[PDB]
Amino acid sequence: TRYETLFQALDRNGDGVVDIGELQEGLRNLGIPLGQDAEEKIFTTGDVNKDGKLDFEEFMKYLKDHEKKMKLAFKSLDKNNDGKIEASEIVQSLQTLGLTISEQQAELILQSIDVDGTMTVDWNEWRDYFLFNPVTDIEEIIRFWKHSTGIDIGD
Ligand SMILES: [Ca+2]
Ligand SMILES: [Ca+2]
Ligand SMILES: [Ca+2]
Ligand SMILES: [Ca+2]
Ligand SMILES: [Ca+2]
Repeated sequence: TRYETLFQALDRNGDGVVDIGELQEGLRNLGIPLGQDAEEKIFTTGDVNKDGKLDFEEFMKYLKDHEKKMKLAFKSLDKNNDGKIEASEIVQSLQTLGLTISEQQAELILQSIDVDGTMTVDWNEWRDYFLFNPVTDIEEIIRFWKHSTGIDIGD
């Protein structure tokens, strides 16, 4: 599908495109603390022709480019290169950025993304969590963790 499913779920009035209000409602269903300018940010990037709607191609292009960035952010946390993120890697990656986070705080992050209870975050879990979050790189993700979810991260 996979976007085709998401797109149709978003296109509530079935006119074949997603308007900013429809996207706004979609974000609302995620239960993740995004800013009230999140759909505006997504549209700023995604509505390439500035006609005020996201067609499927624009929607797909937005998500596909976003996914690429999210893979790079995932990779930058995966210090041992096994395709998984564990708590210790969050601690050590932030430390190399000059940020201190305790093991317990890193576990809170892990718990918010880990869906199958492995205490490891895999690409699908990471991607799905971040799919509709406007963040563009690991720093923004960290900004989100501290300033939106309250995780204790000190510089
Ligand atoms: Ca629509
Ligand atoms: Ca808004
Ligand atoms: Ca458009
Ligand atoms: Ca790893
Ligand atoms: Ca997991």
